[PDB]
Amino acid sequence: SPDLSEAMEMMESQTLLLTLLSVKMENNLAEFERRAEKNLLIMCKEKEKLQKKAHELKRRLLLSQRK
Amino acid sequence: KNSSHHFVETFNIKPQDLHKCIARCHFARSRFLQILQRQDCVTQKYQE
Amino acid sequence: SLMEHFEDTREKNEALLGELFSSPHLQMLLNPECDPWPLDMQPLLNKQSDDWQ
Amino acid sequence: MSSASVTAFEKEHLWMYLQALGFEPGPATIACGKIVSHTHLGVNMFDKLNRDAFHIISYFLFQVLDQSLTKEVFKFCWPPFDQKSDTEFRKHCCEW
Repeated sequence: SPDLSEAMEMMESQTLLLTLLSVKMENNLAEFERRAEKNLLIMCKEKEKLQKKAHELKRRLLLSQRK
Repeated sequence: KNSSHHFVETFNIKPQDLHKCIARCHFARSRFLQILQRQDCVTQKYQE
Repeated sequence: SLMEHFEDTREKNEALLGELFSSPHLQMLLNPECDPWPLDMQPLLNKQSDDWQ
Repeated sequence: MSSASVTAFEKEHLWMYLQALGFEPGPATIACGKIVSHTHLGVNMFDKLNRDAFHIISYFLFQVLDQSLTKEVFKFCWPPFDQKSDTEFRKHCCEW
């Protein structure tokens, strides 16, 4: 069996692995959320435009109808 | 970025205490699992 | 005991780190993609792709 | 067998670190301009006196560490192949 000190750097290696994983997933989550927020707000804007012209189409249809 | 940069004076010291090392490793594992499940939940939220 | 808990924690942690890096699917993990969209929607993005910053 | 366990841990988790730091074999060998079919990519890359793989991983970690220093000093002096070039690389490694 290994001694206590070698186990100390064993657990330190595991902690450094977990910290490196956490930092790189943090950076990946940051770029992911930037891209996701930008794209989702762009499609929400075109959603708003589509429903605006769609509402124009409904009001034109109902207007001409009850004429 | 979000965390303080004060960990460098923690990791440069030769590890001596078993309880501290076990607690710190368990905390790091909990942090990894926590960010893993949060990234998962963000992924399915984005998908739906 | 603390010795048994330490050894079991070491064994379960080395098993975990062994199973994480034994798959070729981590390129999605390291690069979280943003493409659930179909093929007829990207030109709507490209029409105003420079009007958001 | 403690030293064997130590060096096995070192080899396996050097591979773990390399995978965790953004490594990819094929195009890296293409950038090195060396063949893949006569190369043992994976965990046992350094089964022999492996020079070119050590060169590639060293340049990779150095450009991760400081890209500005990399394209300052290895911009005009990237001596990667011959024996005198290897000696210059070893001298720079020793200084750093």
